[PDB]
Amino acid sequence: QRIGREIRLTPRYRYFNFLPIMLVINVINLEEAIAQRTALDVNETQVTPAS
Amino acid sequence: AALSGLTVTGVGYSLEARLTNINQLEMGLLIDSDVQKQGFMIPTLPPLVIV
Repeated sequence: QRIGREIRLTPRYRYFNFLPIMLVINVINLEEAIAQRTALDVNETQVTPAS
Repeated sequence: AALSGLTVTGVGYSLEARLTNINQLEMGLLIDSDVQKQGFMIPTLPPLVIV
Protein backbone atom coordinates (compact mmCIF):
# COMPACT_ATOMS: atom_id res chain seq x y z
CA GLN A 1 0.00 0.00 0.00
CA ARG A 2 2.65 2.47 -1.14
CA ILE A 3 1.76 4.16 -4.43
CA GLY A 4 4.62 4.90 -6.79
CA ARG A 5 5.23 4.94 -10.51
CA GLU A 6 7.86 2.58 -11.91
CA ILE A 7 9.65 2.30 -15.24
CA ARG A 8 11.02 -1.18 -15.92
CA LEU A 9 13.60 -2.32 -18.47
CA THR A 10 13.78 -6.02 -19.18
CA PRO A 11 17.17 -7.10 -20.55
CA ARG A 12 17.75 -10.40 -22.35
CA TYR A 13 21.05 -11.68 -23.78
CA ARG A 14 23.67 -14.37 -23.31
CA TYR A 15 27.25 -15.11 -24.38
CA PHE A 16 28.32 -18.30 -26.15
CA ASN A 17 31.74 -19.85 -26.74
CA PHE A 18 32.72 -21.86 -29.83
CA LEU A 19 36.44 -21.82 -30.59
CA PRO A 20 38.37 -23.83 -27.97
CA ILE A 21 41.62 -21.94 -28.59
CA MET A 22 42.87 -18.96 -26.59
CA LEU A 23 46.16 -17.45 -25.42
CA VAL A 24 47.11 -15.29 -22.42
CA ILE A 25 50.31 -13.33 -21.90
CA ASN A 26 50.93 -11.66 -18.54
CA VAL A 27 53.17 -8.62 -18.02
CA ILE A 28 54.45 -7.43 -14.64
CA ASN A 29 56.82 -4.85 -13.19
CA LEU A 30 56.48 -2.51 -16.16
CA GLU A 31 56.94 0.72 -14.20
CA GLU A 32 60.13 -0.36 -12.43
CA ALA A 33 62.12 -0.89 -15.63
CA ILE A 34 61.60 2.71 -16.71
CA ALA A 35 61.84 3.93 -13.10
CA GLN A 36 64.87 2.01 -11.82
CA ARG A 37 68.45 1.85 -13.01
CA THR A 38 68.21 -0.07 -16.29
CA ALA A 39 71.27 -1.02 -18.30
CA LEU A 40 73.09 -3.91 -19.97
CA ASP A 41 72.40 -6.99 -17.87
CA VAL A 42 76.01 -7.91 -18.50
CA ASN A 43 76.26 -11.66 -18.08
CA GLU A 44 79.93 -11.86 -17.08
CA THR A 45 80.86 -15.31 -18.41
CA GLN A 46 83.67 -17.22 -16.80
CA VAL A 47 86.73 -16.54 -18.91
CA THR A 48 88.42 -15.22 -15.82
CA PRO A 49 89.53 -18.28 -13.86
CA ALA A 50 86.64 -19.68 -11.85
CA SER A 51 85.96 -22.73 -14.01
CA ALA B 1 23.27 32.81 48.73
CA ALA B 2 20.34 31.38 46.76
CA LEU B 3 22.53 30.44 43.77
CA SER B 4 25.43 29.04 45.84
CA GLY B 5 26.19 25.50 44.71
CA LEU B 6 23.43 25.69 42.09
CA THR B 7 24.10 23.96 38.76
CA VAL B 8 21.96 23.81 35.62
CA THR B 9 22.26 20.86 33.25
CA GLY B 10 20.46 19.71 30.12
CA VAL B 11 18.80 16.30 30.25
CA GLY B 12 16.37 15.71 27.41
CA TYR B 13 14.16 17.04 24.65
CA SER B 14 11.53 16.04 22.09
CA LEU B 15 10.94 16.71 18.39
CA GLU B 16 7.87 17.91 16.47
CA ALA B 17 8.08 15.42 13.59
CA ARG B 18 5.49 14.50 10.98
CA LEU B 19 5.41 12.48 7.76
CA THR B 20 4.59 13.99 4.37
CA ASN B 21 2.85 10.80 3.22
CA ILE B 22 3.44 11.34 -0.48
CA ASN B 23 2.31 7.73 -0.97
CA GLN B 24 -0.12 7.75 2.01
CA LEU B 25 -0.05 5.02 4.65
CA GLU B 26 -2.48 6.45 7.20
CA MET B 27 -6.24 6.70 7.14
CA GLY B 28 -7.44 8.58 10.19
CA LEU B 29 -11.11 9.21 10.70
CA LEU B 30 -13.66 8.66 7.94
CA ILE B 31 -16.72 10.65 6.86
CA ASP B 32 -20.05 9.33 5.60
CA SER B 33 -23.09 10.90 3.95
CA ASP B 34 -26.63 9.77 4.76
CA VAL B 35 -30.06 11.25 4.03
CA GLN B 36 -32.91 10.86 6.51
CA LYS B 37 -35.98 12.23 4.74
CA GLN B 38 -39.59 12.62 5.88
CA GLY B 39 -42.89 13.22 4.09
CA PHE B 40 -45.48 15.89 4.93
CA MET B 41 -49.19 15.87 4.14
CA ILE B 42 -51.89 18.39 3.17
CA PRO B 43 -55.29 17.72 4.79
CA THR B 44 -58.71 19.08 3.96
CA LEU B 45 -60.91 20.97 6.43
CA PRO B 46 -64.70 21.09 6.96
CA PRO B 47 -66.44 23.38 4.49
CA LEU B 48 -68.21 26.71 4.75
CA VAL B 49 -71.57 27.35 3.10
CA ILE B 50 -73.80 30.27 2.07
CA VAL B 51 -77.51 30.16 1.22
